[PDB]
Amino acid sequence: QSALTQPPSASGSLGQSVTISCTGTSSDVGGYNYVSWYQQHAGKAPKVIIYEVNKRPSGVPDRFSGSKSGNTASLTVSGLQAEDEADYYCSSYEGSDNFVFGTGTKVTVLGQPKANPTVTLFPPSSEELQANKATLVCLISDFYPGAVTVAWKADGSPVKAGVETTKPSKQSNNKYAASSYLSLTPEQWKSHRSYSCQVTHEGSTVEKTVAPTECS
Amino acid sequence: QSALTQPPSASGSLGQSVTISCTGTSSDVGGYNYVSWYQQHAGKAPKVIIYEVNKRPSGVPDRFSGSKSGNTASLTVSGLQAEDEADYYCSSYEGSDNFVFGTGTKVTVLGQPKANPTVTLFPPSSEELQANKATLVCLISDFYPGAVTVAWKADGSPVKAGVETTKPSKQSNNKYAASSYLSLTPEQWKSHRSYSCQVTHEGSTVEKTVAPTECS
Repeated sequence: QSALTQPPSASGSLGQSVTISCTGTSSDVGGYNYVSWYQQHAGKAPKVIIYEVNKRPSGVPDRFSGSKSGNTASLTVSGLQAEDEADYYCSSYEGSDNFVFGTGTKVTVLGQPKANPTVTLFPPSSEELQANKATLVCLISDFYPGAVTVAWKADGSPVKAGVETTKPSKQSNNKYAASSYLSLTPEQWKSHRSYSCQVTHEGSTVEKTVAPTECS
Repeated sequence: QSALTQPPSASGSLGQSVTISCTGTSSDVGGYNYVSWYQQHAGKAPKVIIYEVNKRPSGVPDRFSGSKSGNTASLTVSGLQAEDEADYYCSSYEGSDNFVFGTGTKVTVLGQPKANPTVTLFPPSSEELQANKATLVCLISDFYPGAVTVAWKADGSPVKAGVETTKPSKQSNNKYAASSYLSLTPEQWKSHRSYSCQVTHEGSTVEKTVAPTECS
């Protein structure tokens, strides 16, 4: 219902400011002074970062900004944080206990430094065994470009079964995690000498080997 | 400034009626008599489905209904509709400078069987323990609507300082799984008595405990 209109993208680079518009109307946007800007870090709570026009709530930084001119409002983000990557929404009052919500934004700070994952393999759980199971997890974390890619290996040859592997996810910082998991029978654990969780990201390969050996 | 809580994932048959709750911290949370719900669709903008409590705003069909039995607000859907699939958010109202959005519910139309998680916790490997490293891993897998909540306790008290959870992914058999992780120092691991990974999902919540041990 004539959503307010927004820009489907808005790249910036650490320290650089940015500005997203939100085209409105004489009736939605230049009719009152009730434009809210919402965040949307992603797969989360919306979060309001500006209301009633140019009003920066309790605990947002000195750097978020809004100003409207005519039936157009806009959001400005000086010196780009690194977590400002999120989707951005405008919402305006439009008379009658009601509001309109012109779509997202999702900018991208760019020139984000790359990390390679901190692979961490994990042997099966005393408990798990005491249970007759055996899962091996391989946690991948603290990497940027969130296109990892992984393989298991049993004593130096592949294993193409019982291996679910999730998909990257942002993580409080601005690196992503992904766990790799492989399901085995206690017997199969003891049958082979080691298992390596082999992972390659942005060229780099990193392989961590775990052996049925310590306790558990 | 946070703290409005919602069931992770709520499921329905297609024709059935659902309910999503929203609770808080008292002398406002709900006491708050505002509380409006927002339906949010894949990559569409949150729209506003209910406001000021039980007040539908009118492009909106009448199955939507709202309420509060005190400290907790309720949104219920009647005659589940296919496009009723989505994420759903309760908004509460703060110091005029502070609109408060609760965690959002995922309504799914059950397209296969309901499956609660399988929670599996792994302590820190001796290796990691040697590298003056120390991480807990909480693997959560094989479950219906791909929504779950993750909480960690150190000796029974909540611990929220060093934790990352991976939104869930379809595995290769249509159920999902996610994992969370807590990174501490070995010291910090050797100090508590036990660590707990609690997972919540549709009527049930599993909690597992790991303890420290030399295993050597």
